[PDB]
Amino acid sequence: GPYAQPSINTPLPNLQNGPFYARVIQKRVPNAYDKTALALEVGELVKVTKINMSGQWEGECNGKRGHFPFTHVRLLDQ
Repeated sequence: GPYAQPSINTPLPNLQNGPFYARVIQKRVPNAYDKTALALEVGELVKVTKINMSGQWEGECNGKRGHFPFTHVRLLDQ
């Protein structure tokens, strides 16, 4: 199965390997009180604990949580 195998496409949270990473090539530096926004910047990496269909997931970055779309991230599919 897709376990660290054919990429996350339209899947329920934690499927294959479970998480992935996504290199944020453009983000804002927000706080988790802002919705829940991931505090990270360009060139950083996140581990999106929350996986979904449309690419609008929740990231978790070494203790920061939040939710940011696929619009400006590069996924390190697992």
